[PDB]
Amino acid sequence: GWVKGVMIRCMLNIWGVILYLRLPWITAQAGIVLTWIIILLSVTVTSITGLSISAISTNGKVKSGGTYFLISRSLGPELGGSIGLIFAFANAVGVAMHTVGFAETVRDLLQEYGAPIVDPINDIRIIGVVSVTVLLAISLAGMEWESKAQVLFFLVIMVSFANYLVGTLIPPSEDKASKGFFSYRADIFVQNLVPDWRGPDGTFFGMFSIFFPSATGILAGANISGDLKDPAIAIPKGTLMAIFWTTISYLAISATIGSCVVRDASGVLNDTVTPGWGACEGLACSYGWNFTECTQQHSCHYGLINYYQTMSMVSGFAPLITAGIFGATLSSALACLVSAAKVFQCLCEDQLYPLIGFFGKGYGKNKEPVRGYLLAYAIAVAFIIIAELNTIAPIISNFFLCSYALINFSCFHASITNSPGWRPSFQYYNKWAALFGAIISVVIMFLLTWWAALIAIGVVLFLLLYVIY
Amino acid sequence: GWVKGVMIRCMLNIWGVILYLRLPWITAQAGIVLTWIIILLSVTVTSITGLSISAISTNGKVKSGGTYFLISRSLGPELGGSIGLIFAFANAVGVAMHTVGFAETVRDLLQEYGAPIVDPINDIRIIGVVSVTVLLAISLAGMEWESKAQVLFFLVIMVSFANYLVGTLIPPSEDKASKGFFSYRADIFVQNLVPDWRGPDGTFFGMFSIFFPSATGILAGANISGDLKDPAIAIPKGTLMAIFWTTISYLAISATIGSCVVRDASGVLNDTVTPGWGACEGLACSYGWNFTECTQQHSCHYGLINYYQTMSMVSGFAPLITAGIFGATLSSALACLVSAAKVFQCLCEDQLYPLIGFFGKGYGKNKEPVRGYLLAYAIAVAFIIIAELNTIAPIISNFFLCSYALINFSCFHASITNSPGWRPSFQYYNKWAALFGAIISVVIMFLLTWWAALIAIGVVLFLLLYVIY
Ligand SMILES: CCCCCCCC/C=C/CCCCCCCC(=O)O[C@@H](COC(=O)CCCCCCCCCCCCCCC)COP(=O)([O-])OCC[N+](C)(C)C
Ligand SMILES: CCCCCCCC/C=C/CCCCCCCC(=O)O[C@@H](COC(=O)CCCCCCCCCCCCCCC)COP(=O)([O-])OCC[N+](C)(C)C
Ligand SMILES: CCCCCCCC/C=C\CCCCCCCC(=O)O[C@@H](COC(=O)CCCCCCCCCCCCCCC)COP(=O)([O-])OCC[N+](C)(C)C
Ligand SMILES: CCCCCCCC/C=C\CCCCCCCC(=O)O[C@@H](COC(=O)CCCCCCCCCCCCCCC)COP(=O)([O-])OCC[N+](C)(C)C
Ligand SMILES: CCCCCCCC/C=C\CCCCCCCC(=O)O[C@@H](COC(=O)CCCCCCCCCCCCCCC)COP(=O)([O-])OCC[N+](C)(C)C
Ligand SMILES: CCCCCCCC/C=C\CCCCCCCC(=O)O[C@@H](COC(=O)CCCCCCCCCCCCCCC)COP(=O)([O-])OCC[N+](C)(C)C
Ligand SMILES: CCCCCCCC/C=C\CCCCCCCC(=O)O[C@@H](COC(=O)CCCCCCCCCCCCCCC)COP(=O)([O-])OCC[N+](C)(C)C
Ligand SMILES: CC(C)CCC[C@@H](C)[C@H]1CC[C@H]2[C@@H]3CC=C4C[C@@H](OC(=O)CCC(=O)O)CC[C@]4(C)[C@H]3CC[C@]12C
Ligand SMILES: CC(C)CCC[C@@H](C)[C@H]1CC[C@H]2[C@@H]3CC=C4C[C@@H](OC(=O)CCC(=O)O)CC[C@]4(C)[C@H]3CC[C@]12C
Ligand SMILES: CCCCCCCCCCCCCCCCCCOC[C@@H](O)COP(=O)(O)OCC[N+](C)(C)C
Ligand SMILES: CCCCCCCCCCCCCCCCCCOC[C@@H](O)COP(=O)(O)OCC[N+](C)(C)C
Ligand SMILES: CCCCCCCCCCCCCCCCCCOC[C@@H](O)COP(=O)(O)OCC[N+](C)(C)C
Ligand SMILES: CCCCCCCCCCCCCCCCCCOC[C@@H](O)COP(=O)(O)OCC[N+](C)(C)C
Ligand SMILES: *[C@@H]1O[C@H](CO)[C@@H](O[C@@H]2O[C@H](CO)[C@@H](O)[C@H](O)[C@H]2NC(C)=O)[C@H](O)[C@H]1NC(C)=O
Ligand SMILES: *[C@@H]1O[C@H](CO)[C@@H](O[C@@H]2O[C@H](CO)[C@@H](O)[C@H](O)[C@H]2NC(C)=O)[C@H](O)[C@H]1NC(C)=O
Ligand SMILES: [Cl-]
Ligand SMILES: [Cl-]
Ligand SMILES: [Cl-]
Ligand SMILES: [Cl-]
Ligand code: NA
Ligand code: NA
Ligand code: NA
Ligand code: NA
Repeated sequence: GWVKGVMIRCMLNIWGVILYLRLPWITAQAGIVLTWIIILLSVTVTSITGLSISAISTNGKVKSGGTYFLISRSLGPELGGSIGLIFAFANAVGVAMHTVGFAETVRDLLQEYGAPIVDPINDIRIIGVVSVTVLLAISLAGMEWESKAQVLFFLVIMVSFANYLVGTLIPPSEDKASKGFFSYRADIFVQNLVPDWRGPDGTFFGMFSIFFPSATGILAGANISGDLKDPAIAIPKGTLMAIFWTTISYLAISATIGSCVVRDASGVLNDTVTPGWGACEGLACSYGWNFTECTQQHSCHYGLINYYQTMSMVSGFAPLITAGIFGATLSSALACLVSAAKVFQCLCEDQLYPLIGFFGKGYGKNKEPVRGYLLAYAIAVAFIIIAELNTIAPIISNFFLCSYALINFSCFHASITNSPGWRPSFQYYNKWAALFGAIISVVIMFLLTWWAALIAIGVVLFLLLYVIY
Repeated sequence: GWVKGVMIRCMLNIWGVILYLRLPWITAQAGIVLTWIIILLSVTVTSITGLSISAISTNGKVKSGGTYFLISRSLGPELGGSIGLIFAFANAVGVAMHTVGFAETVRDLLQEYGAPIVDPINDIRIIGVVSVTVLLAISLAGMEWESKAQVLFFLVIMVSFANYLVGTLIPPSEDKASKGFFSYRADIFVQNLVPDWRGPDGTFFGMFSIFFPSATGILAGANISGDLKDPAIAIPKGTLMAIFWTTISYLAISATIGSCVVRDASGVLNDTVTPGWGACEGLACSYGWNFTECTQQHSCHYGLINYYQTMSMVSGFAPLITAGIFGATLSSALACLVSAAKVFQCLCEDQLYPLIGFFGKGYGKNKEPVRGYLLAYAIAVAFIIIAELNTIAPIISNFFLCSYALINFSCFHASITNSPGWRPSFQYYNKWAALFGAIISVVIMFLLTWWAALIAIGVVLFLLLYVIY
């Protein structure tokens, strides 16, 4: 069908690490208004790309084809090959991002039980490489039950959302109030409406580059093609509904975490305001909490802007949100891993590039891209060695923005030149909308960082001109 | 011929304002080694572009001449039309830069002799507007004295160079020693071999963006291909010889000004060393001068890094170098203005763009582009309103780097796709050298500043795709 076929597995790929780990932090540094602006600006790009993908899907009656097959048969081989290569690399790095998020969650779990391995960052590296190896092992042999693991992942994420909302509704406990979360309060909402840039990554585009991986994952709907009853109707509805619902979830979580947790807090339970005259400051002082020492000293360990795991603390039952993080990360990383490998294998089936034709060999009876799986695993491990979401996320934002700009401009190019095999039937496709989407995607790509955007653009130009020549 | 027709024409357009006003200051902030590296890196781009230009001039046989005509007939309507518009805009801004340099020289002359008009920056604006109006009046009516003007300008620049080199060897007087000039000394050479990096523009690429317009002007030989004797053998040798000799002049001036003047000095003549047990701190102490007061407070008025007219101070007779600055700036500004107007008119006569076609008609009997002259004058005035050379220069570096990258990549594209017309006979043209030149030009363009490079590439892509579609 369309619901479970497209929208449920597009949500599972869109929801990932930044939903649970960095969205509260983005809402802390930027304002609620600025976080909403970031979310809507990412969703504009992803929705224009979704319209382009819907136009691609409703083009002809292409059967049994992945993302690369659809794009390269509806559009030209010159643009299709570059789109496939950039998309495969972006998914390979997204594997590293989601594995790093899962490893960070496991490392925090280990720390809370007081059993760390070596040290914060190296523990993340070890857990991430072990996780990604287990992910590769599952992807190679044992993916038959991923059709039933999808329901478990979706139900786990739903339970995590419900638990977070229920815990947010609960009035504060002493420990939670000490950690910064009191409750829905107008004063905290007004305080968090305005930006507060507090680090090296504190900037509007610095937070856009970290958030934007939250919006990617719409092309996961494209590679379903061939397992759908009616792609021309299933693909657009599923993709656009998933984009809309994940956008609603991001906005709701941002506006609800910005209205109940203060930016600065100290995990010390003694900071409860002592009776007397006092010189206590801060918004929390009105709720009996004197977090004055850490706020001025800039040595706070908790709060929205300091604690990277505030959704877990706020929720009524912390392990449920940890399970939700595990489900979201292991769904998104697996989807990216088995998307990059399949796109790369299909691309290597087409003798379009000189050196990448070795990775196009299948293994077993399902012709699975074992060589592509190993290359994606190697790239994922290499980017995992970084072991920092705030550094890996800007790379993935750059490469997914490049892929989306490429898709939008390729659709525009096919429309404006009146390509022989480009007669999309999607009602809401406009070539000028696609051009606007590609232009804004490139502008944002250069705005996040200029050198990586230039590298991606140069790679795209090299591939496109090589196929042209 | 090739000497006066081509090489001297390219000489007078390459030699400009940065040679007299900012090269000693670039040598002060970046040191002699990095200034030479900047000069050689700019000359690499300009010589690789000159090889492509020489290949264009030897391709087929064109009798009418003109930069845009040659490039478009040898390379195609799309690439040729993009080049003929970016180059025209770059030449229009070059008029603003050279007029601003002339206005700055006149403002300094007014300050030293007489009284200023309104304000040191507003005086630059007023003098620049008046001088560019006079240049426009000369261009519209009175363009028959050009051979005499070329001879006078070349002779005055030769006299300025000779007088500077003669006064540099002269042992320093009390005033010159106070201002920081101590003839030739190894200690000053060693001290100035290393960077200083003061001010907001202290940067390797910040200095490259200001120096680079000193290397542009290599397209003056191709402008008169029709009016030559044998372009296929005159344009290449003339362009390459002009590039080589101007490179030699820049390297020599940088090396001798680095080894003569200290970075920090005070115009006060009382700053001679007192005969006692003092606390003298600078290198000039060994030469008998005490510049500690301003050097420690960063309030020195003179020196290599503080005085923009130290080249005139060092020389034997300042008025000769003032005349040399006037000649160089006026020759370069006139060449840029007439080249922009003539390229724009020829581009507009070929109906490749919708609205520019209005600036395509000539006036009088020789069909001068009066509308093109007025548009170039308007752009020049708009950029003159910015009365800072260090602000206009990075813009011209960006646009001339874009033009040179476009020419190089257009030649490479015509070579690789085996274009029909494209059959260059130049012995030293290689398509891979052109590709390297285009790539490094784009990389440098983005390294100077990323947003202006992005705007230039966006305009280039817009024009190219408009002609393609
Ligand atoms: C893309 C962005 C930069 C990054 C580039 C990354 C790649 C760089 C490396 C490139 C060299 C690639 C290998 C060449 C050697 C192997 C042969 C081969 O590949 O086939 C062909 C090359 O293949 C191509 O077409 C490459 C095209 C690169 C385009 C780069 C454009 C940069 C524009 C920047 C400015 C844009 C405009 C700016 C305007 C302001 C060559 O075939 P051949 O050998 O000629 O055939 C026989 C002839 N011969 C043997 C006698 C010679
Ligand atoms: C690697 C990942 C990223 C890849 C993509 C990277 C970005 C690539 C972006 C490329 C953008 C290229 C835009 C120009 C070329 C297409 C439009 C055009 O001008 O041709 C058209 C002329 O149209 C006009 O000239 C009138 C003005 C409207 C169109 C141009 C607006 C955008 C201008 C530039 C703005 C962007 C400047 C910066 C970007 C260059 C020809 O067709 P038409 O006559 O319009 O026909 C109308 C048909 N209709 C009647 C059905 C409507
Ligand atoms: C979904 C669309 C995208 C956007 C959605 C964004 C939606 C949310 C956006 C913003 C919510 C944030 C604004 C309200 C918070 C600040 C104001 C406030 O509430 O203050 C009051 C509490 O309010 C309550 O008791 C309940 C409030 C929230 C109920 C649940 C929120 C929706 C949860 C469902 C998830 C969302 C729905 C999804 C459902 C599918 C308390 O005020 P005070 O300061 O204590 O009073 C002062 C008195 N004193 C001074 C005397 C002490
Ligand atoms: C096959 C083709 C491509 C593959 C090539 C791979 C090349 C591999 C090379 C490098 C790969 C690794 C990059 C460096 C990692 C740097 C990390 C870093 O911190 O950088 C820092 C700087 O860094 C730079 O600014 C330099 C950027 C390098 C140029 C990229 C060349 C490739 C373009 C391809 C061709 C294009 C053609 C275009 C066509 C239209 C960021 O710092 P900043 O912000 O500058 O700091 C200023 C601070 N301030 C302002 C506050 C004072
Ligand atoms: C084709 C050209 C290729 C080259 C281009 C670049 C060429 C120019 C490049 C470099 C030349 C300039 C830099 C080196 C010399 C100054 C630095 C120095 O070392 O000071 C020393 C040398 O000083 C002199 O040599 C003075 C006499 C010649 C000065 C230069 C004349 C013009 C050179 C260009 C003419 C035009 C060239 C082009 C014509 C077309 C003096 O120091 P000292 O204190 O006396 O030493 C005492 C040491 N002790 C105290 C320990 C005992
Ligand atoms: C393909 C060819 C056509 C298209 C080309 C691509 C289009 C764009 C082409 C060129 C634009 C490139 C960027 C320009 C702005 C740079 C920033 C700047 O210098 O601001 C200056 C504004 O100076 C003033 O005081 C007001 C006068 C500004 C006149 C120029 C405005 C642009 C108009 C003509 C351009 C459009 C002409 C369009 C013609 C069709 C002030 O300087 P600052 O940086 O703020 O401060 C620096 C420190 N400082 C204070 C000491 C100085
Ligand atoms: C057809 C038309 C196309 C052209 C449209 C014209 C648009 C005209 C819009 C603006 C022109 C006028 C001047 C703009 C700003 C000047 C002021 C300034 O100093 O900016 C500041 C930066 O901020 C930016 O980065 C601006 C970036 C957006 C401009 C590029 C968008 C246009 C791209 C085109 C589309 C391409 C798609 C194609 C790619 C393949 C300078 O800051 P910095 O120092 O440099 O940054 C670091 C500063 N720091 C010191 C704090 C660290
Ligand atoms: C980063 C941001 C600034 C991106 C900017 C995108 C623009 C370059 C695009 C977006 C929508 C485009 C427009 C969409 C619709 C049209 C109408 C079109 O005219 C038609 O022939 C059909 C419509 C009509 O009848 O006018 C001409 C192109 C134009 C103006 C397009 C010009 C280019 C626009 C403004
Ligand atoms: C001093 C340095 C730092 C200046 C900048 C480097 C250039 C001098 C280099 C960089 C890339 C080089 C080019 C890269 C590739 C080629 C292809 C090469 O092709 C051939 O050999 C063609 C003849 C044949 O072998 O059949 C000729 C040299 C050339 C143009 C190179 C010439 C020298 C270039 C421009
Ligand atoms: C906050 C910073 C960003 C602010 C943007 C605000 C929020 C945007 C969130 C994204 C929504 C953007 C979606 C894309 C909108 C532009 C895209 C608009 O949709 C394209 C339109 O073409 C669709 O309509 P058609 O082209 O066919 O014409 C209509 C067909 N009917 C109606 C005749 C049947
Ligand atoms: C703030 C915490 C974030 C939580 C806020 C946002 C809520 C998260 C977003 C989740 C929104 C919900 C997504 C789930 C899908 C909603 C959107 C549903 O999509 C359309 C359905 O009608 C299709 O479903 P079915 O054909 O299965 O019919 C269902 C009815 N029967 C068949 C079972 C009887
Ligand atoms: C100080 C560092 C300097 C860096 C600058 C280097 C600058 C560029 C190289 C410089 C000097 C050039 C040396 C001499 C001038 C070129 C001299 C070589 O060119 C002779 C030209 O007339 C024509 O080239 P050809 O003679 O090979 O053939 C012409 C075309 N037809 C007849 C076959 C059709
Ligand atoms: C096949 C193509 C492959 C790539 C080819 C070449 C790649 C090598 C290029 C990298 C060399 C550059 C290394 C970067 C050096 C350190 C890079 C340090 O970054 C500084 C520059 O990005 C910016 O300089 P500015 O911002 O000062 O310029 C003027 C703007 N202001 C003054 C107004 C602020
Ligand atoms: C709340 O706690 C803060 C912690 O800084 C108190 O601030 C300090 O108070 C003591 C005096 O009793 C001294 O350390 C200084 O007066 C303050 N130092 C700093 C670092 O601010 C504050 O007095 C407390 N206010 C109450 C009682 O609510
Ligand atoms: C070189 O100049 C410095 C700076 O003026 C002199 O050092 C100062 O000497 C006078 C008188 O002793 C006082 O202003 C201070 O004691 C010194 N420092 C400053 C910052 O002024 C130094 O004496 C001079 N050396 C000479 C003339 O040989
Ligand atoms: Cl995510
Ligand atoms: Cl995606
Ligand atoms: Cl110059
Ligand atoms: Cl030039
Ligand atoms: Na995602
Ligand atoms: Na997920
Ligand atoms: Na010049
Ligand atoms: Na000149």
